[PDB]
Amino acid sequence: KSRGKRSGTRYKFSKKFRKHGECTANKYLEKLNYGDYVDIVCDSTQQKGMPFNYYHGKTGKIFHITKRGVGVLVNKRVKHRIEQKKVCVRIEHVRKSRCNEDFLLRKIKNAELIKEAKLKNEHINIKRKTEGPKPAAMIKVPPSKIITIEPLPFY
Amino acid sequence: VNVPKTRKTYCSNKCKKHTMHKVSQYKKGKERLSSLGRRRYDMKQKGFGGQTKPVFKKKAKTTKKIVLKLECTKCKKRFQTMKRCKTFEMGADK
Amino acid sequence: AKSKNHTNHNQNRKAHKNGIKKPKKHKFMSRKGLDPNFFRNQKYCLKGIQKKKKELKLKAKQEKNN
RNA sequence: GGGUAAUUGGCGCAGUUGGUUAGCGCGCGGGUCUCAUAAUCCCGAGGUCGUGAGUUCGAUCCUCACAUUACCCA
RNA sequence: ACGGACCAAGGAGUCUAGCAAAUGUGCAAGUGUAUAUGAUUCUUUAAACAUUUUACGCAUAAUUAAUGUAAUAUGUCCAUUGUAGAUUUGUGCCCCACUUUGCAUACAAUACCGGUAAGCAA
RNA sequence: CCUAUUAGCUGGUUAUUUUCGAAAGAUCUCUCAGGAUCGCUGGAGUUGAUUAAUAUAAUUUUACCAGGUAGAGAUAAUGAUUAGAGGACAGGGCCUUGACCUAUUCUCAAACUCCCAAUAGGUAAAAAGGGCGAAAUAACUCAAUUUGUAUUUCACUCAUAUUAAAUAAAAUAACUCCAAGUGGGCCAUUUUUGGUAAGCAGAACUGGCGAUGAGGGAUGCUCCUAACGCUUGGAUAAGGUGCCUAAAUAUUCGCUCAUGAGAUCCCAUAAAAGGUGUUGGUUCAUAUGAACUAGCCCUGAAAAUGGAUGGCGCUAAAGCGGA
RNA sequence: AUCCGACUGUUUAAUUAAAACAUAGCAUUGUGAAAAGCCACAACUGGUAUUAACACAAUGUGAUUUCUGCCCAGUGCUUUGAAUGUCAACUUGAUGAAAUUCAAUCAAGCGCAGGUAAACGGCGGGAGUAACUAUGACUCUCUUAAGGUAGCCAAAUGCCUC
RNA sequence: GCAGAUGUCCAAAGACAAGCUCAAAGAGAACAGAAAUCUCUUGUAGACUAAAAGGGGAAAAGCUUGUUUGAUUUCUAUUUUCAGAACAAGUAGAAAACGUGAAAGCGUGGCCUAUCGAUCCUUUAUAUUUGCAAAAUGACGUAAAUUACUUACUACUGUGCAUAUAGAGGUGUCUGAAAAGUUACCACAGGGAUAACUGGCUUGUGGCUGCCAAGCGCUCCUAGCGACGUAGCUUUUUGAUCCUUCGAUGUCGGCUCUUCCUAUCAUUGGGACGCAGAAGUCUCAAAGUGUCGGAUUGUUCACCCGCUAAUAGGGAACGUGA
RNA sequence: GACUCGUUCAUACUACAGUGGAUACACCAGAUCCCAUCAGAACUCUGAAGUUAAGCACUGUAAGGCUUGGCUAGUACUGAGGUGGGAGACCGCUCGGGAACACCAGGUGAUGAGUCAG
Repeated sequence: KSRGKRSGTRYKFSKKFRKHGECTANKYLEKLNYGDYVDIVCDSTQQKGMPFNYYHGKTGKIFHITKRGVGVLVNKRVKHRIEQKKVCVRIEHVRKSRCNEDFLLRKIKNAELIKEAKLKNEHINIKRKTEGPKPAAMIKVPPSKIITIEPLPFY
Repeated sequence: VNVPKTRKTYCSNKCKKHTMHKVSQYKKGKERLSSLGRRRYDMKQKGFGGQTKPVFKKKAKTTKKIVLKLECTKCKKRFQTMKRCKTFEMGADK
Repeated sequence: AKSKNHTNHNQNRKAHKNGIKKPKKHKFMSRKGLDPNFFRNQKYCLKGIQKKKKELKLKAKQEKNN
């Protein structure tokens, strides 16, 4: 019967234990660029410039920057299709993401390795390994460490 | 709700300086007999047929929106709208 | 007559019958009302670079067309 | 909505520029026997604010306070 | 649960006005020849044919209540600018990579006209 | 006669075959038997593929995210909630009543949380892109016409021969237009609200039914196997192998005497309590006494047309539980 | 023997013949005539009426007997109004260049003040109290317009109720 | 469904800045007490923050003071309900002129989540914006010219009326009709989507059978009982639901008639008993035989009179209206 | 050794004792002017006579707490399958993933930039 703004956030928007008090005085100092990937986290110490109920935890990208506002583009599901949505949030709530730091590190490794690989004219399986079947080898174990197992009785 | 009678604010026309404004409470004012609605309705009401239009006869809510008329001391007027309330007066005791 | 007041059954299957549709993801996004006083400068930037490039184009065109 | 009277003692009452007045409710004195009663006095934002005028509750004026009427294109 | 004893015949998404869309056709910045006009047409002919150098509808230019106003702008018979994008001319008479043209369209950007704001304002 | 008045409602609405093929939601409605609307579908047409790619995927993985459900608690908060151990404000005759304080104890919370799963959720995994320097442009920013920002043009080049993880009858795509039906649902495992319960009322992820037959459950709208062009052979699924009834009185290993035995989930009831019936165990006592323990069986066990493991019947099973 | 109806009569053609109706009696109201009442009629006109309060019209109750108690606050109906609140057209007057805008009132009605219940209708609630007990002749109390009078009864009207 | 709440209130309870830090508990000090004022110690909110509840809040979002009205004009990008309509409520900005502090900043009402409303009509404001369909209303205003149908240049152009923009006047059935009952005289189209009757599934209530054993029974737990509690059958009452029929299944009771069930009232044969006998109580096997006449009442149900051997309980579409 | 501006935002906290005073912070002397009050207590301004007593720094507590690791425990729990068992409530099995509280052991920080002093 009731579907207000902050409906059903009795715990979600609640600040975690021993984390009360204003936002960290260094979160303002992060650097943002157009095209970066960002995460949206709804903090409650700040009140204005607040995200909405559904968007807590989602991701996106930066396409709009004002004196304090940040506009992020998000894919929100509705029944049969996905439609872009632009949400304007504030710096306190917004938070730099990690969804692309893995790929950035991979690109840096590629740049600093395949350069010398090409210099030597070597081909590598630069695709991610996804280790599957282990190889077959020989191992040692003395008979003094083999501890048998047997099912246990009842009590 | 009590409101100070004279305020300091912006003038939306003919001036661009924050000046004094006199605040009054808007009143509806008697409808003109020669107005187009009235004359058309009278023309409709001539002859038999009785009422030929609805009557807003539900009377649900118990208050009217409150509106302030601002007079710019230099010249001209302007409207302003406050949130609805039951009680309203001009410059009452502090 | 009592009427069922709500259901959400079969909705997901109906959604996936046509496949979850994706937005077209075009390249450029319009700047109709995004943070003016910056694109205000950017438009002059584009006009200036285009003017220089096109005036050099016309200079080359004239000096090659006699 | 208009239109009008009303709300001033505690009851009720009407008054209007050189004005707050009484019949009753209360006090005591004195008194004609026991009651009346002369008279002192308790009792007054003259419903509220502002305005007009050597001189006002009064004159002008708006706020709500009470009631039959009349329209309910409101 | 309701109609059906049986047989034969009749028995129901049609017609018109208007619009839109899809398709086919003619013509094409024009289109349609309307009422109507002329003819050795005048069984069939109540159809066909024909229409002296702006009649009209619909379209070519939009917009605002409205007096009305009305699409780069004379550097030049270039014809706004991008990202891809079909073709195209060639290099390595049949692929791909290199420069050349950039249809249509898609996503934008620019100008320019009306309108309303704002600044100026004879 | 107006008039063949109107009717959101009942009944009907005539030849084949092929191809594709649904919904019973959600918003609004003097709306609840209707309607408009998107959602699901068909037809039409266009751009892209036809180059084992790229877009793309009800997919998983690698990395990185967010939650507060079960669970766990009562000494961690709040609210409860049971007893004692010890200890310095009030009442009366050193004593008693309590309150109160320290550390313990018994048990809880859909509207409690210091903690926290599996499921389900999200994003990135390189070319219309990026990395690395110059040259221009601006009326933006900065103390900075050179601080940068963003843009354009040039450099240079980043796996591409399996393809920036895996795998993909991934281009059966993407878009646009026209339009019908639909807009009362129901059942099932699991979760769950009200009610004692209901083949009830109401929701949740998924599948079915409807819209659908084929083999089995004797029989059945939803159960199991499995989804259907027309024939010929082979071999199976579920399920059965005493006859009905196609196939084993098949083998082999134990239990069962029922004077109302027992014989498949949905599925068509059976309990608390017992048994000196019988089979096997465990714990103790000196092949004996007791106490337990679980399989079958017996009692508990009563309803009306005559009655049903489907019938017949079945005991060295054709019953039970296996191999 | 009781209830109902006073009686004779009439009625739901084809489900109800009665306790239903009507009747005689009782009582009320309007009405002095063509400038009245009640009614018909589109207008002219007409019936009551070839009539005249011992008459006409509209009513409720229904022999006879004895009765026919109280309330005009409610709603009705009606009686008087130059003091009177409210209230139309028109008219007058004012301003205005004109449309216009304004004030004023001896219309009716409603209000004001009365009357009327055989007009529609209404008719209380608590406590305390007497050489045994129980009740309450009475006392106090809240309140309405009066608070059920004469009478009558588990009646065809009382659920508790067999 | 559950626990509640809203159709308001506020020039401060709005904006900003600065200062301070709340409840509570103990300790102490004339009157002075469980509570009255002050001071100290401890003190992560146990108070306060307009309202209900849920979050947030400590050199503050609270308390005190100071200055003030950004509770302002106009316009975009968008989020929630979602048709991804709107309004509404917000969020982020922009062009203005401001307030605040020293600035950085902050301010588009209330620390956040609820506090509110279309068309048309009316009204009031704004406007170098307009018309009132052959014409004009400052004004013959200004420059020259004469006895006239003279010529150039003018932003300020009659009442009333319509517009354009902006608020407001309310449509609580709140995406918005102006609206009292009755049919026991009724009419029609429909509905098992929907009642009243069986039938059905469930057994709360009703009835019936149990389990345990504190006490009763002179002592004596189980002769007969059996509280406090606990497990089942039943469809013979009433219930709950609405799966079947509203193009009709003739809905109470009595009369009549047949069969069936057993939870046996009597009769048969036994067992037990707190049994001398008689009489009687409990009970096992047993449906073969039998379960009445009357007054009252429409009754079922019920209560009486009398005999009886006993006057047992029930079904079959509440058996049975061709 | 000491300070200033930070990050990490309890291993950094808190209670109780011990240690350390040349510049260092800090206590401290004062109120004419800037400045504030009921109060020079606080705030502001001017000073350096005395000072580790306190704060501050370090260390100690079978210190509480906090924080890692082990254990709780493959327990509670749960996704998929099942013509599995059980009258039911529930409980097995295959493929799967995986807790918490209490308990025990260890520890009480690290750190950037800049400066003074020797």
